[PDB]
Amino acid sequence: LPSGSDPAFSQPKSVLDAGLTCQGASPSSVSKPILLVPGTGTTGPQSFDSNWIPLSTQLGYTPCWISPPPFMLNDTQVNTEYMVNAITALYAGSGNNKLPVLTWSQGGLVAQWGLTFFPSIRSKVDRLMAFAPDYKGTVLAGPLDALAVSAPSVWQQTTGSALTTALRNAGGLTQIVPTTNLYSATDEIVQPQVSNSPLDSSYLFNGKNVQAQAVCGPLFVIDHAGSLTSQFSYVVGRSALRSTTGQARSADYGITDCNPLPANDLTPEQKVAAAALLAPAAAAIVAGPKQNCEPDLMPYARPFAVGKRTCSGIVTP
Ligand SMILES: *[C@@H]1O[C@H](CO)[C@@H](O[C@@H]2O[C@H](CO)[C@@H](O)[C@H](O)[C@H]2NC(C)=O)[C@H](O)[C@H]1NC(C)=O
Repeated sequence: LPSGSDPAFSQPKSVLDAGLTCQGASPSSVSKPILLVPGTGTTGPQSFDSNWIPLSTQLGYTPCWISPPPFMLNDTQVNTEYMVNAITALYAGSGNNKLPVLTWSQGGLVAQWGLTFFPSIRSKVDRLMAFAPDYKGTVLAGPLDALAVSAPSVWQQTTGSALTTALRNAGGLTQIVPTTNLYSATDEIVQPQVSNSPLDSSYLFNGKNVQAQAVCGPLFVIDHAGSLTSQFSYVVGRSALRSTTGQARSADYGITDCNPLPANDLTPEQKVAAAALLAPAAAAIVAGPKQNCEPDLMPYARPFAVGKRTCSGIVTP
């Protein structure tokens, strides 16, 4: 892992702070915060209003989130600036207490990029609860890239990308704080996820890696959104948030929690919104920025992806 100083942010802290909020509180004075990091094509409320905002509130936290603009489609490295700044602010605002981070899709890649390249935060994050995290990117983005219709972060979330290379070469595929990864083989957005093994995009070494089919059997189906929103996902998430080890515990869930429907506690309307979650995010993707090349790596990450190709050409030391 990188050690040393946090890199400077490319955005002003005023801009970063404007991307962060807490439900019914300022980040500078907040009790039991949990930072939520949203998925590609969404803001915090869009990823989470149907699920972990009311679920995490009902578990006794104050939900905070970031909404890097536009809709998590811009440079993943910039999205991570929002996250790192948030952890610094919320640690201070909760009395210098460590806080959990809970994520969906890109949000987990963001958290892990943060922990990897901004060391100051490793001591401020309690645990990471990642749903369908794409630490290795996804193979599904490749063809879009080839047509130059991919957003900046979609390029970066491509299997083989300069960004995913850099993460793994800096040690980022090993958990850095106690981490639980809940994911599914039957994910239509993030693949590969089928091995129940280190090959899977959601796997971190020494993490609590929970492929839902490994617990629920090979005919259990939750998709990319259901990975976040299901009753089985809630049980695992709850376990991870409550656990004195910082990871979910096999003792806390079993066969009888293998309900693929949205989390029981959610309102009828939240359940309808949860089941429809992928539709607005795909629409935001389609409407957002698009380019013909992967955004450059920021100087701090270039030594870790020598030889990959970005907008300015081939990455050098
Ligand atoms: C998405 O990212 C692009 C590229 O970084 C941003 O476009 C730049 O924005 C800065 C700061 O506002 C401008 O000074 C540059 O001239 C822009 N460069 C471009 C278009 O190549 C864009 O602002 C970002 N989008 C959002 C919504 O924040």
